[PDB]
Amino acid sequence: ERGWSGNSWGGISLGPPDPGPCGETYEDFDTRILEVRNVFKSIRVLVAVGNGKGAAGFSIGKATDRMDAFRKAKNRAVHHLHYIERYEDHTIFHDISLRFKRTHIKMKKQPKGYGLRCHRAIITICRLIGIKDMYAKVSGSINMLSLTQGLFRGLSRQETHQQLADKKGLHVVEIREECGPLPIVVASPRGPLRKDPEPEDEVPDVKLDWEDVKTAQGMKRSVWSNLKRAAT
Amino acid sequence: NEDLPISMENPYKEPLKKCILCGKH
Amino acid sequence: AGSRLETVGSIFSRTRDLVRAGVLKEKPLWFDVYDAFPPLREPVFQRPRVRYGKAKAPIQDIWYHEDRIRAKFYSVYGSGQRAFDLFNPNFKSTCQRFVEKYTELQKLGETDEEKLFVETGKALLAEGVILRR
Amino acid sequence: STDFNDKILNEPLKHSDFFNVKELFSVRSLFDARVHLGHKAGCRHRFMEPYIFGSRLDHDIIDLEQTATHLQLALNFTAHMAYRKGIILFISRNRQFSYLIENMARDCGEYAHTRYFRGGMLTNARLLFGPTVRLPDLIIFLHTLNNIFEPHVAVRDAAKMNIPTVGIVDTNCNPCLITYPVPGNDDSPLAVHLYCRLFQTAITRAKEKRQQVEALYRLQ
Amino acid sequence: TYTEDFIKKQIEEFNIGKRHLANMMGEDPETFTQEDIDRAIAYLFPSGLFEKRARPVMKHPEQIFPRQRAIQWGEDGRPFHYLFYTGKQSYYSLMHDVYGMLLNLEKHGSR
Amino acid sequence: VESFASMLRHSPLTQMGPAKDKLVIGRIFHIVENDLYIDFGGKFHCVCRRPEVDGEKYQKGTRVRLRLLDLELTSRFLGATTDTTVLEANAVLLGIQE
Amino acid sequence: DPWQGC
Ligand code: FES
Ligand SMILES: [Mg+2]
Ligand SMILES: [Mg+2]
Repeated sequence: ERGWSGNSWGGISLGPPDPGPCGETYEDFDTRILEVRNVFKSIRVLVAVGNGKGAAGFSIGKATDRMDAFRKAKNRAVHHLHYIERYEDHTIFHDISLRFKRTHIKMKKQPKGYGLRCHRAIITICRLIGIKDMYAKVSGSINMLSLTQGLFRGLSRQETHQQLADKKGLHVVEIREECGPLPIVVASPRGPLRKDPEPEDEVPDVKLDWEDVKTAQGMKRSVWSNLKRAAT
Repeated sequence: NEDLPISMENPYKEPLKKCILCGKH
Repeated sequence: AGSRLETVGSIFSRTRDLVRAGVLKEKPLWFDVYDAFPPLREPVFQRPRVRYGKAKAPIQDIWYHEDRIRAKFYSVYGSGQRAFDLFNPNFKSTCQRFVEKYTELQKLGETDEEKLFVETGKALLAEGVILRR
Repeated sequence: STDFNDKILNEPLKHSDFFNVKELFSVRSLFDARVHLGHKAGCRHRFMEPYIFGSRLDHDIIDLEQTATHLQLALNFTAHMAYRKGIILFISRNRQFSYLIENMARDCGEYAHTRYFRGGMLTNARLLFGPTVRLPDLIIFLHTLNNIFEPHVAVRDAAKMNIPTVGIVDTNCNPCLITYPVPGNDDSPLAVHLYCRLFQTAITRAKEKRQQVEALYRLQ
Repeated sequence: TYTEDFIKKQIEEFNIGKRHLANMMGEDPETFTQEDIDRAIAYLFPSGLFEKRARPVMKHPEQIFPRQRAIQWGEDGRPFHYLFYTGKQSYYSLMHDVYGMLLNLEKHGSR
Repeated sequence: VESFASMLRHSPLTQMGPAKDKLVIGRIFHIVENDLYIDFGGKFHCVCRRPEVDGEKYQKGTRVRLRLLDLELTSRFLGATTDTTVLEANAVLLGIQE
Repeated sequence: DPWQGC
């Protein structure tokens, strides 16, 4: 099978990581190449690994021979695993906007069946992590290493519903249109419940993104958005 | 509890020395 | 082995997440003890910062009322020719005796700084301590 | 083995103070040992400010009420780890106390490393010791700073290896990555001798308690 | 690399050979010594090679194989020496002893 | 039960006030040739030279009179965000405590 | 060096 293009290394699977000297096996982990570059000669590879259940990592390997670089990057990646929290094991807990160096990433939580409508590298990393429904927009400089670092930082720094409930000491109640006015309590604080309600902010002072509002009002006119694409 | 510290200006400060001609015309 | 990202979360969160995810077969020996008796703060890496502008440390200077009295003493009678013995937990300097007498007269008398000072000096001479101005 | 575990390893975790470490010290004892004396206000580290009672004539005073709670937690953890037969490694680069710390580690049947810390001892232990070496289950820093007033590399290395750490942190030290920091004076010999005494006593009592519990379980 | 089982078999082989050599030379096996082994091997396998090592030799296997590979921890994994994690337990233990003796004395041709 | 605040308030070191030009009693606890390490009850010891007069009397455990100058010697140098400490007190050795 | 040997 080919990668993102016929002649591109990106997206190609490297198989499971080798059994580590620690004595652990990593047969449930899958590896994907994110970048292969010539260093002037040697080879620098950026790879990502993940078991599809929230544990995922990335690493750089440098070597004269490409396969040695693959092995080094993979083995080092398996020992630097992030754990990524997933809402219902299919998506993220909330929208995440981040900037790593000059790269900007805007990620949006999406319902089931939405798919991975993201940068191709983000699609690969999300498949490794286990996220199945998400939207992502990358802006600024598209640098693969910065993209990976920012993605992992933002995904590792998300607040779960239980964490929010414990922080605020209040029930986190979910409202779904397909479920009518039924209130679904998704998280309750382990400690006592506050009896004072949250301030009913008449108008919140939130930082809105012009693209999202433009899309909402129908002023976005891109011929490239919402294009039919293969299942991801 | 009475033994907590209280807020005050540093009492162990020597008042600024007056020059030999201070107060003289 | 566990994750070597010492700047992401703490050892407890990393180990717990790897244990639930199935990466680690067994909990380390310390995990149960940590869970039963956690520290007051979760040991998360934080980068120290330099304060700028009007930001100031909240550390107060430790001052007492008697310090004022002490100042006057050390400014009038000077440092006592007797030596401090800080090893004795109940050491009483000449200044401390002066402070105690000052507070005693103040609680049994009026509040006039100079009058209290001179009366206290007179008394301490009465008990018989030398006080060279 | 389920009965063995439930009665030996899980039972101590159900009690607040199973080894009675609260009676090993008091605020009066810590005051007598000069544990409250810190460095100048200029050498202060930001993250140590919540533990500082105040500055007495530009000299930081450590709050011993907080030291009591932190030391209680640290001693309880150390006792529990000694009960489980975990490897305990003391670390200190203060040469004034190297001999004392090595003697104390030898006495309580634990390990010491008061010498130059070679790079990779923990993160590359497998090459430097062997493929089957067992790393410490707990590391106790009596001095967290090296002789350049920079953090001991072992703090970050043990954080990388997911090894819990206890640490005596003075006002100029960085307590962020120490699992169980104990604010206290790490310079005066009285304070360091007190710390060594307390940790030795806790480890010895925990080991004797473990042997007693196992003997009783075998008998009944 | 020499496994401990290999060395064990070498030891038992050497003991059997020792008793055999005592048999051949007519000496009492119980009192048969390493110097006797050397003399008997010199007699039975004469060799004038100038290299002393090159002659035939029958040594106890520990003399032959490098047996410096002593284990520093038990089955539980706990190291035996309290200075094990220094990596130079012998040298630092010796330094510790010397420093302790110097402390005691303070309280109180050849190369 | 006595709280830490009371202990600090009634501590002799607190009672002393400023440490400049205060007479204190120190105890010799270590000697290196002509160098005496003296503890006077502060955080740090002070390192003094053996006086040329009656220098034999200055032995370990000896009580000496000191005139304090600074409890801890620190200083900020150029391009530094934190003071550098020598981990030592400044004191002047006066003589033996009779 | 007062702690020579440590
Ligand atoms: S203070 Fe300047 S003349 Fe008086
Ligand atoms: Mg093609
Ligand atoms: Mg210090």
